Amino acid sequence: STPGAQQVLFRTGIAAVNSTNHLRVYFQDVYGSIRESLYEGSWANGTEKNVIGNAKLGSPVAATSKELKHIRVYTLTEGNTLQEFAYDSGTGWYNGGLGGAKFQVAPYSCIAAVFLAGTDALQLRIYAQKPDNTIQEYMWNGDGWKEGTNLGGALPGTGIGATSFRYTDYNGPSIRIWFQTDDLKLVQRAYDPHKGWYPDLVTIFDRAPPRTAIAATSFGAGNSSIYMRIYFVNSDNTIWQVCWDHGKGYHDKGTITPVIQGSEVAIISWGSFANNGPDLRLYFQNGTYISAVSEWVWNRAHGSQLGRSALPPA
Amino acid sequence: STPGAQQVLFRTGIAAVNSTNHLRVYFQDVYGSIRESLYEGSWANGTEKNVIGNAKLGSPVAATSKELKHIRVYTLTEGNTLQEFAYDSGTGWYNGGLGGAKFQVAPYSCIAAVFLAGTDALQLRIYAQKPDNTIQEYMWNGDGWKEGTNLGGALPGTGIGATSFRYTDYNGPSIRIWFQTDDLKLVQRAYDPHKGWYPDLVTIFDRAPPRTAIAATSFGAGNSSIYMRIYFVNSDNTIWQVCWDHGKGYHDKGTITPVIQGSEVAIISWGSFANNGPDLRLYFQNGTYISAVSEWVWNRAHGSQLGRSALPPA
Ligand SMILES: CC(=O)N[C@@H]1[C@@H](O[C@@H]2O[C@@H](C)[C@@H](O)[C@@H](O)[C@@H]2O)[C@H](O[C@@H]2O[C@H](CO)[C@H](O)[C@H](O)[C@H]2O[C@@H]2O[C@@H](C)[C@@H](O)[C@@H](O)[C@@H]2O)[C@@H](CO)O[C@@H]1O
Ligand SMILES: CC(=O)N[C@@H]1[C@@H](O[C@@H]2O[C@@H](C)[C@@H](O)[C@@H](O)[C@@H]2O)[C@H](O[C@@H]2O[C@H](CO)[C@H](O)[C@H](O)[C@H]2O[C@@H]2O[C@@H](C)[C@@H](O)[C@@H](O)[C@@H]2O)[C@@H](CO)O[C@@H]1O
Ligand SMILES: CC(=O)N[C@@H]1[C@@H](O[C@@H]2O[C@@H](C)[C@@H](O)[C@@H](O)[C@@H]2O)[C@H](O[C@@H]2O[C@H](CO)[C@H](O)[C@H](O)[C@H]2O[C@@H]2O[C@@H](C)[C@@H](O)[C@@H](O)[C@@H]2O)[C@@H](CO)O[C@@H]1O
Ligand SMILES: CC(=O)N[C@@H]1[C@@H](O)[C@H](O[C@@H]2O[C@H](CO)[C@H](O)[C@H](O)[C@H]2O[C@@H]2O[C@@H](C)[C@@H](O)[C@@H](O)[C@@H]2O)[C@@H](CO)O[C@H]1O
Ligand SMILES: CC(=O)N[C@@H]1[C@@H](O)[C@H](O[C@@H]2O[C@H](CO)[C@H](O)[C@H](O)[C@H]2O[C@@H]2O[C@@H](C)[C@@H](O)[C@@H](O)[C@@H]2O)[C@@H](CO)O[C@H]1O
Ligand SMILES: CC(=O)N[C@@H]1[C@@H](O)[C@H](O[C@@H]2O[C@H](CO)[C@H](O)[C@H](O)[C@H]2O[C@@H]2O[C@@H](C)[C@@H](O)[C@@H](O)[C@@H]2O)[C@@H](CO)O[C@H]1O
Ligand SMILES: CC(=O)N[C@@H]1[C@@H](O)[C@H](O[C@@H]2O[C@H](CO)[C@H](O)[C@H](O)[C@H]2O[C@@H]2O[C@@H](C)[C@@H](O)[C@@H](O)[C@@H]2O)[C@@H](CO)O[C@H]1O
Ligand SMILES: C[C@@H]1O[C@@H](O[C@@H]2[C@@H](O)[C@@H](O)[C@@H](CO)O[C@H]2O)[C@@H](O)[C@H](O)[C@@H]1O
Ligand SMILES: C[C@@H]1O[C@@H](O)[C@@H](O)[C@H](O)[C@@H]1O
Ligand SMILES: C[C@@H]1O[C@@H](O)[C@@H](O)[C@H](O)[C@@H]1O
Repeated sequence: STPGAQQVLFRTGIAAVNSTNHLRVYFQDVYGSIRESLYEGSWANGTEKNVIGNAKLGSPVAATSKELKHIRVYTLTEGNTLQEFAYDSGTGWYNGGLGGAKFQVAPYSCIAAVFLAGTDALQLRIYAQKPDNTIQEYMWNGDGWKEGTNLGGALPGTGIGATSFRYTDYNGPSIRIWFQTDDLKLVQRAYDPHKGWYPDLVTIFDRAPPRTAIAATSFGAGNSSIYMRIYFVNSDNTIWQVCWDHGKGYHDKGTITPVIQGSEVAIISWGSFANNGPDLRLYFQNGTYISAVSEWVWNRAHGSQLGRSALPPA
Repeated sequence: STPGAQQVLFRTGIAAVNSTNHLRVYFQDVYGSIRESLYEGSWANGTEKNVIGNAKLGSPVAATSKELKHIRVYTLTEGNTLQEFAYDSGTGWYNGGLGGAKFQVAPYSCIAAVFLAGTDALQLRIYAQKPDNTIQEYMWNGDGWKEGTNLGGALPGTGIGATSFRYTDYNGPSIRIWFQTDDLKLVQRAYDPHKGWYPDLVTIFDRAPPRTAIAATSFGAGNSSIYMRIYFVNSDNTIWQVCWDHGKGYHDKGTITPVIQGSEVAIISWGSFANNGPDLRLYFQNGTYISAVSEWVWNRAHGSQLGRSALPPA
């Protein structure tokens, strides 16, 4: 190991945001603080000087952004309430309003977050699990934090993935979330402006490890068309990818890369098949320097390859 | 799941002690409190009313006993110092003197603990990992807590298993500990009263997952003879057993039962091959009610079988 990688909590929550290839990665250290590593031409930071807040030990860690002008990072307090670390270009980091709403969730809740796509307005949807084990949506629309739609029961401690996109022929944003049900299947729920939340749960994988990590991305929104990727940790201790491709739907799935037992996962993407893309990056723990966070890369140039072997501070 | 199961921390530390088939099992709840479940002809307790103290979330949990007259449970504080919860018959539960010593360890340290075998005196050896990644022994021999022998370097965040026994032809106790080295091997170190700590590390498993759980027991101590069993979580997400049997040494090894990814493990035994024994019990998480602690059984009559599906509070 290394002294730096020794600072990364084993099975830490991981989240990532980006503006094309300007990347930020959030993780928790062994004392419970949440740190930011970055990629701006090269990898940097992730030290005790790069802490954006503190969270309960073992906390989920989720994030979303509008490019890098606005970033929000979501974690649990000691009292099991949702909280938010916020960055706005020209203000810096501050403790965001979410904490003041005091939304109590299950102690074992995960979190996902999206800014709604296709608008310059700052509109947030956050998803977590209540003590009754239902997935609850929370909303920010300029005018305070409030509860949105409840999306029903899920496996207690399920991972939660989410993405927002805007079809080019639609008048408003779409949302897709994925989570695990009590029968251990992984499923999709969906929101479109004309149908609200579709009533049906779409199974994407028949059987996954209980409480397995779940992360998702989308890219290349066209007219009634989208590309999506969903990642989870399977029973072979590897990340699997499930693919949605326009014209084929959910058509493929298979192993991507090995990880440590119980690794968390984050995914980011940019570009499109139409313009020499997409670019995909996964972050996870595969046991490099024992406890470092590693990267995986997909691009047009080389397809599937390992990336940065060990992120800062390793 | 059940409301009770849901209180149990996912990948909680687990320890157990016994007097023959009178059993106690220790685990951490989602709020960080350590709780006791018990078997006295039937399973009971494990609730918020059976809290014996509080430890940092994710803490290792270790325990040792002299029958059930004296029980000692070891965890880590928020401050990353060793602490102890103590039970003496006639006194009940109290905060033990270990915390007063303020032994600072690595944030990712595990713990093992033994009462030295074959004496009525209360002599304790505790094992943990310091910030420099060396295994340190800490000692209580009646005149306060102090540092004992340093047993050198190990994988940062290694599991630690330990046992004490006293050969019937010896006039002092023996001790064996097991842990993982930087090369991912699982090894034994050994103390006998004539050789002190043997210089050599003996390899018991070529390669195991990083920071895999490690637990050990011994039984049937005779004239320069002993039986030992060591358990860890292998890459196939099962507990594997390694056996020391008198005559054969370290001769056999294989899977026992499936567990969740990154499950912790505890072991207890009683009896011996001479007396229609031994009896073994293993505690672990295998996904029963998602987060419940499960039991595996070995006994002469029926051999290997799953035991209590879900311990209290499940
Ligand atoms: C077609 C294209 O322009 N792709 C770039 C990609 O470069 C391609 O793939 C890499 C692996 C290398 O073979 C290049 O020659 C090839 O063009 C960029 O990746 C960076 O490439 C440079 C060299 O030009 C370095 O290898 C650098 O490490 C690569 O950065 C990667 O992506 C970063 C955003 C981080 O995730 C980093 O850890 C990765 O290694 C990328 C980044 O600009 O952009 C296209 O994909
Ligand atoms: C169930 C349903 O169809 N509700 C919509 C509501 O959608 C909300 O946002 C969507 C994306 C999703 O998260 C739903 O669960 C959630 O209820 C609509 O809310 C507006 O959505 C747009 C983006 O589509 C903006 O975010 C806008 O700020 C939202 O309106 C605000 O929230 C509403 C609940 C109202 O309180 C309104 O006063 C707010 O301005 C609304 C249209 O308002 O339509 C259904 O209620
Ligand atoms: C390396 C070595 O051989 N040291 C011994 C020391 O062994 C200690 O205990 C053993 C089992 C092991 O944990 C070692 O790492 C540790 O240093 C002996 O200590 C005594 O051990 C017996 C049991 O065999 C009793 O536990 C007794 O209380 C111990 O004596 C006390 O501790 C010693 C360090 C002395 O300070 C003594 O005055 C204490 O009463 C001693 C024999 O005393 O011999 C080597 O130091
Ligand atoms: C390509 C480009 O112009 N990128 C900009 C970044 O380089 C800027 O990063 C900020 O740079 C200043 C020094 O000029 C300083 O290093 C700031 O700490 C750094 O901010 C980083 O990026 C932010 C989005 C946050 O994640 C913050 O924690 C980081 O430290 C940023 C400033 O907003 O603008 C980019 O466009
Ligand atoms: C320099 C500047 O004016 N920046 C804008 C912020 O002030 C705005 O943040 C919101 O400001 C209001 C005050 O009217 C209040 O402080 C809100 O808490 C704050 O909202 C934050 O951002 C939201 C998107 C949420 O994440 C909320 O929980 C945060 O606390 C924002 C408007 O979002 O724009 C900045 O540019
Ligand atoms: C079925 C039965 O009663 N078995 C005996 C146990 O009850 C004894 O333990 C103590 O019993 C008293 C009853 O007056 C009371 O229930 C105590 O709480 C109980 O203590 C338990 O055992 C201790 C060793 C600790 O683990 C403690 O936390 C437990 O709650 C035992 C020995 O005292 O003997 C059984 O035969
Ligand atoms: C009735 C009675 O007195 N029983 C003995 C206990 O008092 C002993 O506990 C130790 O007592 C001393 C002197 O008061 C001091 O309080 C110690 O802290 C305490 O030691 C505890 O037990 C040890 C074995 C260690 O675990 C230590 O950290 C604990 O705090 C005990 C131990 O000698 O024996 C009872 O019989
Ligand atoms: C100590 C306990 O051992 C087993 O208990 C058995 C009982 O379930 C019952 O079958 C009787 C039959 O008379 O045999 C016991 O040995 C475990 O099942 C139990 O969980 C305890 O570990
Ligand atoms: C963007 C790429 O899309 C498909 O071609 C998949 O085969 C790859 O894994 C990658 O997700
Ligand atoms: C005590 C028992 O010993 C041998 O029979 C092993 O095959 C069993 O797994 C058990 O350890």
